[PDB]
Amino acid sequence: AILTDRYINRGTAFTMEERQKLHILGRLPPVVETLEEQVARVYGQVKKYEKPINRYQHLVSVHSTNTTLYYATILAHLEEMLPIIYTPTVGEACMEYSHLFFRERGVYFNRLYKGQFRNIMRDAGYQKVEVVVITDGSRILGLGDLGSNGIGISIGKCSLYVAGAGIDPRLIVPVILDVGTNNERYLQDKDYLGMREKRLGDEEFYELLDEFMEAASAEWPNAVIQFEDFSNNHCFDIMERYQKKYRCFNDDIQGTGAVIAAGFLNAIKLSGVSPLQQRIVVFGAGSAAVGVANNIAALAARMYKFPVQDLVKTFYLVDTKGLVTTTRGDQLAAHKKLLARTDVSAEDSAKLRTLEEIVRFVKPTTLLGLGGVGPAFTEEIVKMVMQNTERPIIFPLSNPTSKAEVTPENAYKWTNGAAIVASGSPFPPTTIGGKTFKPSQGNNLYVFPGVGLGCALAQPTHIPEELLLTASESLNLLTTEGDLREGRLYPPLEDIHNISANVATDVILEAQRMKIDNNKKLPRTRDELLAFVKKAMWKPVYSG
Amino acid sequence: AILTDRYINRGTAFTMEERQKLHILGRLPPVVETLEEQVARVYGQVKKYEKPINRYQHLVSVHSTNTTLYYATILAHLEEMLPIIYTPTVGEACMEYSHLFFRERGVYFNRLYKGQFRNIMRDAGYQKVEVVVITDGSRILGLGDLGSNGIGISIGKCSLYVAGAGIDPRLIVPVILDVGTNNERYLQDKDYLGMREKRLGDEEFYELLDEFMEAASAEWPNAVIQFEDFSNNHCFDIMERYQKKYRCFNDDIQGTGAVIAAGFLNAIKLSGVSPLQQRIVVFGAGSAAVGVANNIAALAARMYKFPVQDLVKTFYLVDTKGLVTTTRGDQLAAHKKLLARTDVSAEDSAKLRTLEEIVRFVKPTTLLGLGGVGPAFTEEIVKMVMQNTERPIIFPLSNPTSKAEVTPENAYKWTNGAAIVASGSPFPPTTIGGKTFKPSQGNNLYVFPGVGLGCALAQPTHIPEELLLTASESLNLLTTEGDLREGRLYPPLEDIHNISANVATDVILEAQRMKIDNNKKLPRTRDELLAFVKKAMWKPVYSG
Ligand SMILES: COc1ccc(NS(=O)(=O)c2cccc(NC(=O)c3cc(F)cc(F)c3)c2)c(F)c1
Ligand SMILES: COc1ccc(NS(=O)(=O)c2cccc(NC(=O)c3cc(F)cc(F)c3)c2)c(F)c1
Repeated sequence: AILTDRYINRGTAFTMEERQKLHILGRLPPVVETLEEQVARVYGQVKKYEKPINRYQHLVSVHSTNTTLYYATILAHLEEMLPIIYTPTVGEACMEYSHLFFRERGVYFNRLYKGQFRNIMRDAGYQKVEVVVITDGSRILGLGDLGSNGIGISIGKCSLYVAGAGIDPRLIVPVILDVGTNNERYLQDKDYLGMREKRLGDEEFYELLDEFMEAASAEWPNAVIQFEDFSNNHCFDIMERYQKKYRCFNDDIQGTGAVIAAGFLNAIKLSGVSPLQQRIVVFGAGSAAVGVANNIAALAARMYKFPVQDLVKTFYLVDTKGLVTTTRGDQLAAHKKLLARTDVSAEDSAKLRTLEEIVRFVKPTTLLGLGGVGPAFTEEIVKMVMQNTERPIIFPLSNPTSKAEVTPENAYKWTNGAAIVASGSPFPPTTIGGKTFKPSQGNNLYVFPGVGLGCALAQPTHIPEELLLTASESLNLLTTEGDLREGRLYPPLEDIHNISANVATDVILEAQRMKIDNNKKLPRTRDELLAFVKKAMWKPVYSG
Repeated sequence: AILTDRYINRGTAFTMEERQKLHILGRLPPVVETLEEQVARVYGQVKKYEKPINRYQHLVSVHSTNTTLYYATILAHLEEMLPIIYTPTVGEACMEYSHLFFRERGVYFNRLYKGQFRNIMRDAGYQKVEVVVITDGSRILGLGDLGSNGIGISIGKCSLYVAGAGIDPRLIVPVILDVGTNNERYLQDKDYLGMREKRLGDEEFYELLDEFMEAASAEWPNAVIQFEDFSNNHCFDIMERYQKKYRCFNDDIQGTGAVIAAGFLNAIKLSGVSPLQQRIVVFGAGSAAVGVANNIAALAARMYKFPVQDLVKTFYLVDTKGLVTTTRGDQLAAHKKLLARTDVSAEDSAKLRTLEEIVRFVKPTTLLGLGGVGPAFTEEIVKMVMQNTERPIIFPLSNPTSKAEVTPENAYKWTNGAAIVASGSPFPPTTIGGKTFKPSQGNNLYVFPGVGLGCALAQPTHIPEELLLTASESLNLLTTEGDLREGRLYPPLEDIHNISANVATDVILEAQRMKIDNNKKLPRTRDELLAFVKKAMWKPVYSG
């Protein structure tokens, strides 16, 4: 019976004497293993499988039998497991293997349960819930509507809070708000188990998501609510609607920008071109891309007290028409007006349409790739940036690797190793003339876990932009002299527990300064708080 | 919590009103399905996977979440699921994916636990256990020693008692007696969890298996003990040691022969060549092959009261030297002397070495393939049998299909549809000149489940050869006039519950006649007993 409880089961780690005492002698094969030995064994069982999706299926089975062993395996092989346990494998599992999520602790909402949301939460019988991940399966990148099968996205994200910040796996809740699906295959699929209708309109959407926030705030009062993988028609509006009234954030919007800003300011430090001397092409002019630019400006203003207006003038925003300027004779979308050039004539605007001529005119020191239109950063463009700086900063952030603006390999080759590169995705190192270069991956894992752990300990009334900026700065400052010497823009991913504890500490101190913190038991000075935060984290080791 | 109990979990079959009452509204996606709908959905999830081993892995996951749904899926698609849930996929799962068995209810014995066997059984906390499958992983066919990974063979076989005869899945126990392994890969594999030593010698082997039988007889007194997949050096000796003192049998030896005999007597009925007019080449002279011949003789003697001596003279036994005769000038192994020809000269014996000349001399009406040396039944041999009978009986029983003596397709083609064929393995039908022929598969599933259900109800003191013969005859008699008209040698496999109930009834009546039955509550007349046996079977339907 202890064997059948995944939270306390140790499998072959139960000693002979423990097996005799627990009456489980003969329920296990005779070999006794340490946790490290069980991890090496699982890692081999995983690499037996060739397909990401079968590796995932194997790890799901470990998770349902031995939760400690699962999280211990992830933490020993984090960089390699991350693309299997979340993006992009988790989406493929949701889309075509949703049965992998059936036995997990999801909470399912829909219009049929209108007015019962709070009873459904009370009935789940969870104690002091710390983190709730919710999706409607609409997808941030707008591809492959998963409807009800979105529950797997919430399950995978909840697992990254546990692995990344030692949120107790008993105190995380994955939610699907099923407001229907526009997935035509699913609408006609006899085996789709969700609401078989097109996505509700906005008024009914917000009636249900309002009830969910109010029910969660009453029944899970200690929880952080994190919006995952909501489509662009809703994700920005959801934060505007809830950010002040509930303890909530959106990792896709706020996490991404905090991690990219941290990495970019370290690229500036390495580049020899100080923040006010940077000329930054922002290739892509969506709301997300502009939010990342603004996050960069906000962090450089916090860390260096340059006037934010002067930081904004380092940005050269490029949409599908070309360089965004006040003189090019169109009515600009609201988000584009802030970053619009005021220093460019109508006549020059007309000659600044293709990325190549924009780069030749602007003479940038940085290329930020947020475009999602393939390999726009060509050899010619990259060799033009080498004319403006000894250390071109090149960030191909468009997902997946096929949408990327340039490969890190070409960035390094074309610059003879001078390029400073951050990627959305992991890449193998590149060796040029005996010298090795590897891009810095700005993974969202750097920030959301520590925001979750900080907000779980501090119990703030809400999560204002100040806490995200603090988490951005905290992450920047964790890149050591030694990391920076080796060209790293972030502390190492494998150190995620120490990263999360430090992000959490800084978030807590910021909540304490703003007096929005509801937990008065916490220390109020950084050294003592950091020790207290570390002690509070759940660890994937056998404890009893 | 009801959802997390695989025995009572109904998943999406819980109605809306049931979900509200059980407080699980919002723990499931909103679609409500019947069991039949859940089965169709699972069957599609299974056929999504291309590889037998991934289909198995999928079915294992269903089994660990919803036991009723698992057994309902097997019974709806039995013929197609059988090669996935047992031979040959179960062996490949044991050999390379033993982690699939970790979460199942195995009991593990080894020399380290000597003298504790009964405490290990008492600690398992099972109530009125009916069926125990035990293996040591040595393998009947002597290939791929699995050691401790043999537990998966016991697990799969236990599952066939539940599916086949409605043994309650709570009342079956899979056992591995780990007496070491001769698998060199495993002896050197850091991840082998069993006893890391060569197989114990016979004296220590029997010390441990003795303690197991005595402990099982005391702690699981109502159980049938069935030996599965033991190597030829032990399997015959084990039955000789235990058959009278304990309630036990070996499916590989006794099950096989009872099913082959049933099918062969139906082939005789269809062939127009009555039992005393049959001339049977037994291609293969191992103990198993001779036991099958003797099972045939024993059944024809029971059903027809021909003198058994006259039935024995229909057999022409062929070993690696050639036709087994009293005059060929070697000292015959004991098992070969009974079937030795007394009517063949030393001079003819010398000219009867190759199967071709043996067939030309003997002029057989039947070829029994138990040889395990590939496709020995050639076009020439098959067309020679067409000279001796209008309906050649051709049974290629050697496993797997590559060791088989002939394909059913060639048997039918070469005889223009006249051949009466039984196979070890399923084959697709063959169409010749617009007429369709399909071989009869003599699956062991026809007999062991009903022997298990009969011995579970009757609680006989032991399982004498009389009960196996009765089960053989019972199975023969279940092939209806209609089945026989269509060329079927066995009732249909999909009817396995009715088959098992009828086999069980006949086994019980035989135990009652021999006064070895310990359960006095049972009816003693066939019609009333059969109704009572049917009522007692566990059914894979939702009941509460
Ligand atoms: C893919 O799933 C995996 C699960 C566990 C492990 N490793 S392990 O070391 O946890 C282990 C090793 C071998 C056997 C057990 N057995 C059990 O945990 C067990 C549980 C039960 F609920 C009832 C039971 F009888 C026995 C565990 C694994 F590598 C894969
Ligand atoms: C491969 O495994 C399968 C398992 C179940 C089904 N079908 S089903 O109809 O049983 C079903 C359908 C959808 C969801 C649930 N959920 C649960 O059974 C469940 C259990 C728990 F222990 C806790 C929990 F919160 C929920 C079940 C399946 F096709 C595959």
